[PDB]
Amino acid sequence: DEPTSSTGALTEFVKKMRATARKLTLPQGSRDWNSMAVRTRSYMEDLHL
Amino acid sequence: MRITFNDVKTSLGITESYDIVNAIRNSQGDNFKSYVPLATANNVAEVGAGILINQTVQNDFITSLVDRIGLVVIRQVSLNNPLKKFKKGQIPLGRTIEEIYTDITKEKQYDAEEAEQKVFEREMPNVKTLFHERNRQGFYHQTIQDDSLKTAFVSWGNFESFVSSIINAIYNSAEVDEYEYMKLLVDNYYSKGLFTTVKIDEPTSSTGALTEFVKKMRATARKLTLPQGSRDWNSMAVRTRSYMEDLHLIIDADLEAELDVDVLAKAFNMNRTDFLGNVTVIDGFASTGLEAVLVDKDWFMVYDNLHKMETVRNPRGLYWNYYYHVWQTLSVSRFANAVAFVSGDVPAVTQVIVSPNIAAVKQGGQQQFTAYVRATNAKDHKVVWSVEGGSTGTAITGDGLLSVSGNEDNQLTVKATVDIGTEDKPKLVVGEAVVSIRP
Repeated sequence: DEPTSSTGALTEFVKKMRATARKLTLPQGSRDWNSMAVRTRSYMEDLHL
Repeated sequence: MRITFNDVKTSLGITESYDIVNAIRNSQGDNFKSYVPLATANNVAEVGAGILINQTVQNDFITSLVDRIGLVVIRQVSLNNPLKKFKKGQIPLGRTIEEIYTDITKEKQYDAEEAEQKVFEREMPNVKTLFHERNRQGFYHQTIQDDSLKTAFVSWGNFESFVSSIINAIYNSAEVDEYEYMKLLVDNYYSKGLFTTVKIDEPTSSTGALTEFVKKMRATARKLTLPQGSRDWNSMAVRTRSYMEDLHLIIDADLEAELDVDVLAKAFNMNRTDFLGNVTVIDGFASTGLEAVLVDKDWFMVYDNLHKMETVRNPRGLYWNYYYHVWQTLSVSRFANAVAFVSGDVPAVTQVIVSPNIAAVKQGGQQQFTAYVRATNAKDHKVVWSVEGGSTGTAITGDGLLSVSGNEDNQLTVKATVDIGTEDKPKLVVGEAVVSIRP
């Protein structure tokens, strides 16, 4: 919604970012995070925000 | 020689909000009932405040005798300025100091066809120079009459202490004036809109208080520290960067107290929310809205030329004269980042900067000008270009292209104007540049 609107919004943004980062590097991979829809996997040390 | 004073009242220059004696006497059952049992309260009220210009008083027992002085105490103070760390070395010879900066260029795309007849064309480098001059020359003069002063004391220790008090006071005055001049530098810099102003009194959250100002300061410090630099934090609008170790934050006592009470108290890990620069504390600023000033180590350009003392003696009048001469140059650099954190009401646009301040063109040449508007709000303002040279045939285009008529001879002034007020009541901020004619 708005990270600067309230402290709850910042916490929700942090929650969403952490969840997305955790599910990006799942060992089985996923095809929900790229424009080519290919089953691929990322690594925690190769993720830049 | 006999100086005397008559009928001097105990209450000389006091304006009482209320009469303590009357308040004690009346108002039964009030908070003043505690002083009712005190029998000798009127004398305490009359005398305890202090007496200026005393007179000889006879004791009550024998009228002939006179009450004498019981104790004599001498008060002495020592003062120094906390901004002395911001000075540089001394320059013994010369008066003017030059400062030169070179900005960056602009990119052009690759065009082989266009590159046929532009091999030997010129692209003037962007350079900017500014000058500082000596502007402070003062002296402090004090006289001492030992023989005429000997009659006011009965002990050599007190006499010598009082004598040395004047010598101490001379240097105390020197330090105080130096601190006041250094503060005046910042005040004058703010008075001309040369600071990059940041408002810290507009939280965007439902509960944005107690953190908005510190968030703004941390964000501004990081933006200054950013490696790629920016043109938005200096009054010369040149692309430059600063460093975290060279950032000094002059803070107000009220704002430091606010920080310590609010942020640093009810928050663990104070290293994650403390200030980022080197904090220096002063007793507030003379400006209405000024709260904090973030500058670079190179912002200050204070130098000292002379610091000396000379004494002379008048033997006919039997006294000594001391002169303390201080010569200094006080200046600031426009090429360094300078942010002013302000918590009041400020104008929408504080200044307009024309990139080439000084130019020299021929009678048939053309010049390009760039206008940078320093605005305190997200609103975008439009500049209006004008030329006040006078000669016909000279006009400036809306984008900032100035053309010179074939036959003319006079200095030209180029103005970029921004209107921030309402209708039928103009409020104009004007940035000016000067142009000379080569032939």
